[PDB]
Amino acid sequence: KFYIQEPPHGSPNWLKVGLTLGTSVFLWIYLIKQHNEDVLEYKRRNGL
Amino acid sequence: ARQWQPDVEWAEQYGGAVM
Amino acid sequence: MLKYIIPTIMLMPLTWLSKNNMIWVNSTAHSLLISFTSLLLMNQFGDNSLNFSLLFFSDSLSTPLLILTMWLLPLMLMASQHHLSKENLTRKKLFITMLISLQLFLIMTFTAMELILFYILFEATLVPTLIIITRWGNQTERLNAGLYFLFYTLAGSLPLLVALIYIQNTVGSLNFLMLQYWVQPVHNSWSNVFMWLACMMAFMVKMPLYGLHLWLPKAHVEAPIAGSMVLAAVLLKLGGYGMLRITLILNPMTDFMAYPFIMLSLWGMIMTSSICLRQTDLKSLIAYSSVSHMALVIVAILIQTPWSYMGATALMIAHGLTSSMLFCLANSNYERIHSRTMILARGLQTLLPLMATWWLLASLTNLALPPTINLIGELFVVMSTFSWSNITIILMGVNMVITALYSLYMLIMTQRGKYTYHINNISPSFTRENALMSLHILPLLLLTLNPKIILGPLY
Amino acid sequence: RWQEDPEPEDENLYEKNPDSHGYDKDPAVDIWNMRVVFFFGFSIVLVLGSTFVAYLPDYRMQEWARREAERLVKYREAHGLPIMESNCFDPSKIQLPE
Amino acid sequence: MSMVYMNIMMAFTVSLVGLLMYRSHLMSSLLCLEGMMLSLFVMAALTILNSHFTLASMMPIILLVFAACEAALGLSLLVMVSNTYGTDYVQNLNLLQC
Amino acid sequence: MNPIIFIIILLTIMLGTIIVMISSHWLLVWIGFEMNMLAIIPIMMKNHNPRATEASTKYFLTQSTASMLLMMAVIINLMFSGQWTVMKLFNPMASMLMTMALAMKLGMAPFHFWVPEVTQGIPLSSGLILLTWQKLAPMSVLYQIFPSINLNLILTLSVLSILIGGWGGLNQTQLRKIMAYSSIAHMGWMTAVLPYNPTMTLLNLIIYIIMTSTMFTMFMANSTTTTLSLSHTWNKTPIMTVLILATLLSMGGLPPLSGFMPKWMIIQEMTKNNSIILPTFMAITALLNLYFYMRLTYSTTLTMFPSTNNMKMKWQFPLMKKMTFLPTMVVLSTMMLPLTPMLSVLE
Amino acid sequence: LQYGPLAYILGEKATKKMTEKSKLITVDGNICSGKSKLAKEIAEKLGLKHFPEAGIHYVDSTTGDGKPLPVQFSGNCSLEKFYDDPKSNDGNSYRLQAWLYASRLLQYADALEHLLSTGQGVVLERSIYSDFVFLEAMYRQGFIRKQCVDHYNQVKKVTICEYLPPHVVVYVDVPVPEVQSRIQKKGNPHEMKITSAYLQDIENAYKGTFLPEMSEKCEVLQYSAWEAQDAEKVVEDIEYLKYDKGPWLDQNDRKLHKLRMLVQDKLEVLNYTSIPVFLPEVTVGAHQSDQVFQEFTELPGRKYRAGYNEDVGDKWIWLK
Amino acid sequence: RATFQFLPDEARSLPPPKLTDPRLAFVGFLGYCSGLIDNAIRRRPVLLAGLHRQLLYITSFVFVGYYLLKRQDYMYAVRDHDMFSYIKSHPEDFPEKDKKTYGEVFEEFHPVR
Ligand SMILES: CCCCCCCCCCCCCCCCCC(=O)OC[C@H](COP(=O)(O)OCCN)OC(=O)CCCCCCCCCCCCCCCCC
Ligand SMILES: CCCCCCCCCCCCCCCCCC(=O)OC[C@H](COP(=O)(O)OCCN)OC(=O)CCCCCCCCCCCCCCCCC
Ligand SMILES: CCCCCCCCCCCCCCCCCC(=O)OC[C@H](COP(=O)(O)OCCN)OC(=O)CCCCCCCCCCCCCCCCC
Ligand SMILES: CCCCCCCCCCCCO[C@@H]1O[C@H](CO)[C@@H](O[C@H]2O[C@H](CO)[C@@H](O)[C@H](O)[C@H]2O)[C@H](O)[C@H]1O
Ligand SMILES: CCCCCCCCCCCCO[C@@H]1O[C@H](CO)[C@@H](O[C@H]2O[C@H](CO)[C@@H](O)[C@H](O)[C@H]2O)[C@H](O)[C@H]1O
Ligand SMILES: CCCCCCCCCCCCO[C@@H]1O[C@H](CO)[C@@H](O[C@H]2O[C@H](CO)[C@@H](O)[C@H](O)[C@H]2O)[C@H](O)[C@H]1O
Ligand SMILES: CCCCCCCCCCCCO[C@@H]1O[C@H](CO)[C@@H](O[C@H]2O[C@H](CO)[C@@H](O)[C@H](O)[C@H]2O)[C@H](O)[C@H]1O
Ligand SMILES: Nc1nc2c(ncn2[C@@H]2O[C@H](COP(=O)(O)OP(=O)(O)OP(=O)(O)O)[C@@H](O)[C@H]2O)c(=O)[nH]1
Ligand SMILES: N=C(N)NC(=N)NCCc1ccc(I)c(Cl)c1
Ligand SMILES: [Mg+2]
Repeated sequence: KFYIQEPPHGSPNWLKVGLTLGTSVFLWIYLIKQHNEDVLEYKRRNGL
Repeated sequence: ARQWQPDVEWAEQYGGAVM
Repeated sequence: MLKYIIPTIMLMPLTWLSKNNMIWVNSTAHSLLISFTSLLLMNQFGDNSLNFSLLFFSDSLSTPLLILTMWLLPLMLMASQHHLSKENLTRKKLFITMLISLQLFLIMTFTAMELILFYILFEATLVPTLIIITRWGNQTERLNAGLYFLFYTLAGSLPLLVALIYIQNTVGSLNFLMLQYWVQPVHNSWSNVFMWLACMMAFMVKMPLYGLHLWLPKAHVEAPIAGSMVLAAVLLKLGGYGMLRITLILNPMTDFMAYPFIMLSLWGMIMTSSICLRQTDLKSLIAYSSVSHMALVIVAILIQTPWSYMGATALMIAHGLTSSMLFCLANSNYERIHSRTMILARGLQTLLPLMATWWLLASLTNLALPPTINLIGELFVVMSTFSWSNITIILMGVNMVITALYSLYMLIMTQRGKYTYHINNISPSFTRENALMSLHILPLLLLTLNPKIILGPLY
Repeated sequence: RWQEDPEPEDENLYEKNPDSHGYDKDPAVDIWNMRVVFFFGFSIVLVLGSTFVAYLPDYRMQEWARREAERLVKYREAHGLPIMESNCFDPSKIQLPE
Repeated sequence: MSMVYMNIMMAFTVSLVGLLMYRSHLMSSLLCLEGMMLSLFVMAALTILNSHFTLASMMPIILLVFAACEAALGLSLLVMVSNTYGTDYVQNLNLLQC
Repeated sequence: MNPIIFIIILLTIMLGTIIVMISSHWLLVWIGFEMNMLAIIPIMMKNHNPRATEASTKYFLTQSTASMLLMMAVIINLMFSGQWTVMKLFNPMASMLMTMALAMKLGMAPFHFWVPEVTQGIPLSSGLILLTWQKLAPMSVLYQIFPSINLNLILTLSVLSILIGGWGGLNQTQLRKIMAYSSIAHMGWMTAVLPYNPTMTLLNLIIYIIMTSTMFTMFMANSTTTTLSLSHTWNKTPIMTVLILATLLSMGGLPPLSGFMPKWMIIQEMTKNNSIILPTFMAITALLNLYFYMRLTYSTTLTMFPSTNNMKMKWQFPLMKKMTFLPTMVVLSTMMLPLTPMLSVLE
Repeated sequence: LQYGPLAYILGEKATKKMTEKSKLITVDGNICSGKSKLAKEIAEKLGLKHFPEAGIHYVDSTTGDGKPLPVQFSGNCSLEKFYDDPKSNDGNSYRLQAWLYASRLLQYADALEHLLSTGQGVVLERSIYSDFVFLEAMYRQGFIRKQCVDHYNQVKKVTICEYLPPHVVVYVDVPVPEVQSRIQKKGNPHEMKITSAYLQDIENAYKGTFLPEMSEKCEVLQYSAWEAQDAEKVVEDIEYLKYDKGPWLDQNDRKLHKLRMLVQDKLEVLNYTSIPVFLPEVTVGAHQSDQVFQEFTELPGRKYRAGYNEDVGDKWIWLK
Repeated sequence: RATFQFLPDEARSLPPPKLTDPRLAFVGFLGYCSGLIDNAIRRRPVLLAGLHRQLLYITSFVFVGYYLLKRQDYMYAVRDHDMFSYIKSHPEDFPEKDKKTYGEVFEEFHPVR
């Protein structure tokens, strides 16, 4: 039950939680932006 | 009965220096 | 085929997210609904197979096998849930997962349009089957049985892999539709003798061929009931299905390459029927019965005539329902007396009347009583083998005599006579057990009314 | 030897639940399991599935072939043609070797 | 080739056979390794000097640098073998048969 | 070892391997091997016991001998071509010496005797480096010199490695020796396909490293180095027994798991060159690998071996080991087959 | 930052926290020799942490909520049953001794972890270094087989080599007849069955092996019954010890870091206490172990890693 | 083509993989499986624990997988481009055959009796 020793993971590591969600959002935004570049570049080179 | 599981005799087949 | 693959996959989340007391209810209910929708596969045409995409197709050969496969999963669940009752909850869910994953590989195996995709799925069934046998079998010998099952299959499968890749290199394609139009004859050479063997030995081991059958009495006996049901009903038919497809590209070399294997089968069935007369283990007796029946399928596939292909297809379906029912019948006794010895419990018709009716019906279908589809298939194969050579009627006739003797010997020894005095825990048959028996026999007997849907592409 | 549990005794489902259907120890789950097996197995798959099979639309076009054959026999006998010729393909479209 | 190469290639082979045919002392075999490096240095130096491959003149120097690192590494392990067993005999290093 | 010293030595192990892989000059390739050899010995001795001393001594003698043969090949090549560019060699005797030297560094049969002994004598963490990272440098060199490699020699080494690796593993109960003989066998597949399609050599190498890392990491998590100590895992971390089972099945090459992909592609490339007998022989011989992988699955996951009373004290503590990348590695070790056409990224 | 190589590099080094008052003191003696009281007073006067002797349920006191678990989760080994039937057929005598050694091994690691991480010394009551006296007594009375003794020695060799002996070993020398009287006055029925030959074996081992061994590597204070009563006089003895011997003088930040990485990883500490050696006394069949392991996971707060058990009020699990 | 380059510039004349590519979805599913295995080995609630960690497993798998598929598609385009250009440059090695119908081609009949 109530632990005789405070667990190492008893409470969230908010510095980590923020970095993890921030990285996910950054990578997703980078990926989406990159994909739009490629689609636009691909049509331009191919006259579309 | 119940399902057989390895006993000590079986387990020592795999405890030697070589097989 | 995605309308069957996806819901079959969705059985896995269903089982894992079920309440701890509803895993059997939920999985059984929904595997039956999948079984229902499999009947849409019977939109078959006289000329063209049903070709869904670049990956999957269905024809009158694969369609009945698919319907049998999806029907067996519900039946394997009911058969299993009694002896797994004490099992840990998560281990129960894993057991169901293996059965679901086995179904997924089977329905894709029977419909893969490309032979190398068939090979990968043909081989992928080993993993769940091996885990089921070795993890959830009861005896010490289950470990050895798994090894025999694994290496007998792989010893034949690995040459098949090389042969298929060689065929793709030289023909340019392994798609089965393409192979129907781009096929070229196989001319005699030692090189082609071994191409033929590599294309056929993997499937012969699965049947099994007499001589290469030793893995099956071990595996079909050590497995848990569900493992035996799928091994006998479906997995043996991967060998027959594979042969039926690949023999297209082996002509005319099959003319003389079939002789050693027809001899092994014609004589093999008489040898394995005779073995059943002196078997002391009820499950072992049933297993050796499967070898005898699948010998006819091997001969029918090799002689390669329109009647023998219809007979082979009927036999594979009929044997699947019969052999599965017999294992389930013997399991019900085993769950009462905890022994596979046939002579241990006798006179059971006195103590379990209705269950003795199932024993009779299962026995009659096994000895091919007309007009059961067991007889229809066995008769069509005999008709075509007589034309191949009239003297084969002697071996077919003798096997039919011996098969009746051991089918009724098993019925008489276990059900008739006097009950064993000291066995006093023969509880009345449960509803689950009676329903499980009737779900084999009823569909099997109904198909007699409309046998054309289990006669394959050459009907 | 070792420290091991003895083999547990055999459990007869009928002692606790005389009305057991053999599915589950819990009588309520046991009844539900029987219901789904019977309704989905017998009422749905076997009864409706058998009805579906019986009314399949001309499975593998065996009925069209009989209708087509009658049409051909009628036309060929009326016009004096042979009912069936030994040659499947017209020999004017074939170039024999040699 | 010129006759010098016969004797240098012979020297490398003699040291190689010396390395592959152990006796007892581990130090005897470490000496054969240094001999192998000596013959490579001479054979490399002759080829480079004869052909006037000017920049390659430093290559034999670099070879000696890593010959010393190899020699120092070999002696360090010999010290630890000596401490464990009291001799540098190679027959004492047989624990890993099992 | 001081933590900073350990990191610097590990970076020197990687730098030596990287020097081999970016060098256009044979002297720098030889330097890279020497630097790599220098930094790995302290990692083998890190636990300071007579078995680690013997392991490191046997490793140094074998690697230092191979380096002499390698440098001899380079000098012969210089005499007959007057250049040092890393590429095909210009003398068949130089090609034999370099090929034998690289086979020695890889521990291919019949130069294999050191691999089972050295791996057994060093920690699990050091054995992981020895059987994965250390294969990269010799393989990268073979990848560049293969046009001048003698076909009969390289296929003889490959065949003997598959046989000896398979047979040798049958008699082992120690996990490190099981991994060592497995590595010898897998090296045979890598170099068998090298003369035909070097791209398939890299795929086999990459997939082998992933599966080998996955196994060593799982052994480290439980601090298990014998078959019997690994048979207690079911009574501590049941999830780990399932991951071990899946990886072992994968390493055996069973479909639909990833480890079947390299064997599949290697057979394809060999049959395209009308090599039928060899791939059939290799695949059948590889069943020996599957046999002693299966034995491990039997004693680890598919049965429940006897345990000890003191094990109950372990139930009350969680796994504390890093187990770095293990979730990713095990997924890649088992679930990659549907993505096989991705092998073109290696072209 | 959980301790590791990164914490070491950034400055977390043992020699920073360790002073002249960072000592490991062990209090030993026979049964009912007054160890407990003397150990508690020494800890309080010297300002150290006190560790009550490690018993059967020591490990429970450090994990979970710190309360004893049912006895099936300690193997059912019973100290009371050892007194009633020292020659039990179910191997309770050795199973208990093997369980107790592992509990002491764990307590020693906890004591070392506390000492190295905070610099505050600790006081123990017996330890892994003196646990063998009970085993030797058990063997001389015929309570265990020679094979049990062999197994104990195999486990000790590969475990005790990793740690450092205590700085100070305090021994309370109470002669056996006095102990028998003390046990008799205490009152608990089971302990009254101890025979004098058993207590003499504990004493013979303590003086014939433990003390000569500890002397070469530790400071040893040997007190009689009367001297031991006044804990103040013992504390005075400890305060003027020279500390001129033993393996602690050779320790450096590099070595204590390696030691800290071991004692903080309890599964690594206990690694070899379950070596696959199949003695009947300690071997558990697969069916029994499986059942008990399932029941252990069904206890409050034991299904998951500490801090992820919602049944006992853990929150933010979806972010933890 | 370009030396030690992951995605040569000539690869931008090809369409990028769609973000709904079935192979990319499978790769994302692998990231999800990795997240679950991560929870399981650390005895955390498998489905629920650490959703941020599970999100990063999915996102990082998809991110790397997108570039691998982009390079995979490019390398097969290069294979096709090389093969067809070679066929154009050596017509005599790849002659266009005269195709005969089955009415003209003699094939032996092998009875199945
Ligand atoms: C996707 C396309 C590619 C296709 C390739 C195949 C894909 C699958 C790849 C598998 C990769 C490994 C990941 C498998 C996850 C296993 C999940 C699992 O084992 O369940 C967890 C459970 C752990 O138990 P625990 O944590 O203690 O929880 C309480 C229950 N005791 O586990 C247990 O409790 C089990 C303990 C008993 C041991 C039972 C062993 C038999 C069951 C094995 C099933 C898994 C086999 C996987 C091999 C591949 C199958 C095809
Ligand atoms: C639409 C999805 C369809 C599913 C496709 C599956 C493809 C194979 C993917 C393999 C990876 C599986 C995930 C890794 C295992 C994690 C699950 C586990 O280890 O334990 C089960 C766990 C419940 O137990 P617990 O630890 O107590 O956590 C409580 C959380 N509620 O967690 C759970 O509650 C359930 C989590 C899922 C259980 C997975 C069981 C493993 C299945 C392995 C069999 C091989 C896969 C089938 C082969 C064909 C592949 C298509
Ligand atoms: C080939 C086709 C298939 C494609 C295969 C692609 C494989 C390569 C793709 C990458 C695979 C690894 C992905 C790992 C995802 C899990 C990372 C995570 O959840 O970490 C959570 C947290 C640390 O997160 P944090 O490092 O602070 O984020 C800020 C970064 N600057 O701390 C934690 O609690 C995490 C603990 C679990 C991690 C296991 C140990 C590895 C350590 C990873 C460190 C962070 C990784 C960041 C990943 C970014 C990669 C783009
Ligand atoms: C269960 C195992 C079953 C084993 C079945 C055994 C079947 C044996 C089939 C033998 C026929 C093989 O096919 C035969 O191969 C040889 C190859 O040498 C071919 O003949 C070719 O080589 C032989 C040399 O021996 C020459 O005589 C001939 O001039 C040449 O064309 C034949 O034209 C062909 O008829
Ligand atoms: C395990 C049981 C073993 C039982 C023993 C079985 C023996 C089986 C021997 C395999 C068949 C060998 O005999 C095989 O006969 C057929 C004819 O029918 C031959 O077939 C070939 O030769 C005939 C003429 O001889 C030609 O029309 C043609 O070139 C081709 O058909 C094969 O070249 C020959 O290899
Ligand atoms: C087109 C797809 C159709 C899919 C159809 C699938 C049908 C599956 C039938 C299973 C029905 C089970 O539904 C059942 O309902 C009751 C209340 O509603 C639930 O709740 C009940 O559980 C317990 C059983 O121990 C009962 O004693 C109690 O009355 C109640 O709490 C059950 O937990 C649930 O199992
Ligand atoms: C582990 C063994 C250690 C041995 C160390 C000693 C190595 C000695 C290396 C000597 C290298 C001699 O190299 C050898 O030279 C002769 C030239 O006469 C070549 O000889 C060959 O090529 C030339 C022309 O190209 C012609 O003479 C002829 O075609 C043929 O004899 C060999 O192809 C080559 O292999
Ligand atoms: N078999 C066995 N019993 C032990 C061991 N340690 C303690 N005991 C028993 O645990 C009980 C308490 O031991 P003691 O501390 O010495 O007795 P006490 O009453 O507390 O007197 P104090 O020394 O002051 O603490 C005794 O019955 C001991 O026999 C051990 O390592 N093995
Ligand atoms: N077989 C070899 N050794 N070389 C080789 N890979 N030949 C095949 C050519 C090829 C294949 C894939 C790609 I993508 C590309 Cl661009 C080129
Ligand atoms: Mg006390």
